[PDB]
Amino acid sequence: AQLRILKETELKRVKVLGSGAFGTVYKGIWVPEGETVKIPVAIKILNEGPKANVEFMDEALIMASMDHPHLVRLLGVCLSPTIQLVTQLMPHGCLLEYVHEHKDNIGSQLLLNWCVQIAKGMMYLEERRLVHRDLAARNVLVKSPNHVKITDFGLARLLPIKWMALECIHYRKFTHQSDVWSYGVTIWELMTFGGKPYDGIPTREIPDLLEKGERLPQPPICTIDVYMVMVKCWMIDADSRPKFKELAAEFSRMARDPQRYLVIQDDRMKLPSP
Repeated sequence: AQLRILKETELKRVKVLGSGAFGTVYKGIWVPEGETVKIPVAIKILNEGPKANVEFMDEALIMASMDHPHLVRLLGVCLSPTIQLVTQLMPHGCLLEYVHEHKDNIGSQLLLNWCVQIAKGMMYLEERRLVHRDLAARNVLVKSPNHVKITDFGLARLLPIKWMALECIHYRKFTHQSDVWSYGVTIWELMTFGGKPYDGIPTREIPDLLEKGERLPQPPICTIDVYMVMVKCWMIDADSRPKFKELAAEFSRMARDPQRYLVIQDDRMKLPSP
């Protein structure tokens, strides 16, 4: 496992794509030694703090070692002004923006496929004991319509209430099963085609809401089948929630017959049986 260390001059910004609580993401170009190859790369500049350290390098090397189909790989890092995380550019952008823009041209197959892939990415993370802490549709990027990748895993190891599990809000106990909660919200966002969780509801009223038993509503295009899988991800007991093995297996089984589990309304109406 090898991390690339890039020069400040080897990276050239073009424009801002978006800035979060952690830092800022730049659409940039990367030029390896000489003048032959360029690249379409994304540059994450973290702003405060963390510092060129043995501790930092040790963490960056764990992230550089993360290698999946449905995880974004950390290509390299720059240090000279501040710490900058370098990543291959996903031209389609984040899944959250994608599902809103292509609402009318996304079917049941793709939606169920995204669920399988995100779960698969999370399995890898769980098997390597890396807890993501912040799994959301905005943190899943789009390589191609039928190919999404999870990003920003273990970013708290370097430095989202409505995605967080109740355990994490109160006791800050981040675990693989609290990531399952965030998965349920992530897939809910996908089913609603970019719906804002708990819309019109303040942040400080979320915990008491969840303790009464109230969860996010059944998405219009969901059958009770796929929705009960979601309901399971939001269980009060963390142990009761499904494992990422179970979720992948379930949406895989649903991906075989996709319009049996998601009803998206042609000119003709689609009629569900039970």
